[PDB]
Amino acid sequence: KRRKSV
Amino acid sequence: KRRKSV
Amino acid sequence: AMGSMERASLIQKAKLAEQAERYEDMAAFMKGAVEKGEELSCEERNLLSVAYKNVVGGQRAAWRVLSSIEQKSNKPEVREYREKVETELQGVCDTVLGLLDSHLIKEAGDAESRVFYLKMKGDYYRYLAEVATGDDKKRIIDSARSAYQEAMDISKKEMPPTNPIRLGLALNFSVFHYEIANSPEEAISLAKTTFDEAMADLHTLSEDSYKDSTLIMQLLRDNLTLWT
Amino acid sequence: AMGSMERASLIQKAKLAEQAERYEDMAAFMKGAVEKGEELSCEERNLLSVAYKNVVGGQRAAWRVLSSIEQKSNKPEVREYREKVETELQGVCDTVLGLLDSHLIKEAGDAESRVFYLKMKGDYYRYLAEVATGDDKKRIIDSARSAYQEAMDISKKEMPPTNPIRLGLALNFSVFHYEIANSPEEAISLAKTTFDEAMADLHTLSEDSYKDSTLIMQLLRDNLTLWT
Ligand SMILES: COC[C@H]1CC[C@@H]2/C1=C\[C@@]1(C)CCC(C(C)C)=C1[C@@H](O[C@H]1O[C@H](CO)[C@@H](O)[C@H](O)[C@H]1O)[C@H](O)[C@@H]2C
Ligand SMILES: COC[C@H]1CC[C@@H]2/C1=C\[C@@]1(C)CCC(C(C)C)=C1[C@@H](O[C@H]1O[C@H](CO)[C@@H](O)[C@H](O)[C@H]1O)[C@H](O)[C@@H]2C
Ligand SMILES: [Mg+2]
Ligand SMILES: [Mg+2]
Ligand SMILES: [Mg+2]
Ligand SMILES: [Mg+2]
Repeated sequence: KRRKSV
Repeated sequence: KRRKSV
Repeated sequence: AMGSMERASLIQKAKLAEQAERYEDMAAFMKGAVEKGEELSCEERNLLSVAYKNVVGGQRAAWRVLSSIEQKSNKPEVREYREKVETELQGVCDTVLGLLDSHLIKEAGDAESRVFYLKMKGDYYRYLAEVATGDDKKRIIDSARSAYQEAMDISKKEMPPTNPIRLGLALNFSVFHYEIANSPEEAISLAKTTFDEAMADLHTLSEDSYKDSTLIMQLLRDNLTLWT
Repeated sequence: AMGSMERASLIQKAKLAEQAERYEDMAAFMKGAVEKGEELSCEERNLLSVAYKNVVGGQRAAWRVLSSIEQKSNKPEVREYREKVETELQGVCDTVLGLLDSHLIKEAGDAESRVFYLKMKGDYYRYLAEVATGDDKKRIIDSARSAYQEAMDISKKEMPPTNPIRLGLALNFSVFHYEIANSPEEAISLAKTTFDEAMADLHTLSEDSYKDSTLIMQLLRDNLTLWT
């Protein structure tokens, strides 16, 4: 998937 | 649901 | 502000904006293509209609959320903000209606182009009618009815009952009857008759055409299920 | 153009725009609230950050689609349109960075406000670095690093290891290491250490606080799984 950021 | 339009 | 770009570049940029889900850009590229003054092809009319349907679809969804919040509220902020969104949606419908009347419809001689544009004219007055309260709610409603009626008269004369534009036209005109004109019986009869006349014509279709007709037939069926 | 509206009305309109998923409006309402010159509360900083994160999130998603199309292409249209979207994303990051530097950061004396704004400063330079190719790609990268580093130094001194802003900061700084600075080992070590130090502090939390810390802990875990 796409890596997470917040 | 919501009625359909197109 | 698209007057200096080539027509073909505007169309290609509209396709790029669609892939990128940038629908306001897509609509502005298509407005600029229409303003080049040449008639649109089938594929280009589809692009124009998808761009504005998505833009106004977002404004209408937001207007319903704010209208709903506002109803519960009966300070000035929700009413003022619903008004701002309402003005912006009105300006989009006016822009589309101006394109159709200057001069897409006047130049549209084939059934598939003329019915397509007349359906859009009916749709964009219908969006105006969704928000209208004034001295002119009734005239806006009747402008929608008259555009859809002219489109229906042409489609029944010139297009097969399975033609996707004829099907979509009837689907939306039936929604107009149901929730704008408060004529649920007419909405139901139109959607049933359309569905039934298309079923009896499916046999004439290739596998490709059969798939695009049956898709909008299913939305006719969805509304009949919801309404009956 | 929000100078004539009351600060409280702008905030209330930002909340309405959020419910309506009108994030450009939400960001413009929040810009106007910041420009009133008063410090933001916790809830107002959250609104500001959600509005711009959503706006730039849309521009970055579109820029990636166009960049990808363009790469495959190696006429001028995709490059020109990717450039247009790129300029617009750059102007949004410049707007956010200008708000932070005039004068959110200078006035932010509490750890939770100062670290929050420094994280945003690191994020918006990181978005600029995602698209940068010039003489100043390196200075943009180092501006992101320096903002995130200052935020990390304050958070480790002033906030518990489970604090959601400290957690989110580390999550993004680790993404910066991995895909902007080409330091995957540093990205992994930062995400592992952050995760582990937060696990050991969960016991101190109420059920409410435990739920907000564990949510961002899971994104730390997601990236560690993806990268190892
Ligand atoms: C003015 O009212 C235009 C609508 C009347 C019915 C319907 C209308 C609009 C759109 C363009 C959007 C939804 C669909 C399909 C998916 C239902 C179509 C189109 O569909 C055409 O175009 C879209 C390309 O975007 C494709 O997904 C289809 O494969 C293609 O056949 C279909 O042939 C007719 C033109
Ligand atoms: C500058 O970097 C701001 C981010 C650093 C971590 C994270 C950041 C941003 C946001 C506002 C958006 C996503 C979340 C949660 C859902 C992860 C939050 C926030 O979450 C707060 O706000 C949102 C209200 O919108 C709620 O859903 C949560 O219930 C609330 O605790 C959380 O406390 C911290 C402030
Ligand atoms: Mg030319
Ligand atoms: Mg003609
Ligand atoms: Mg005041
Ligand atoms: Mg202060």
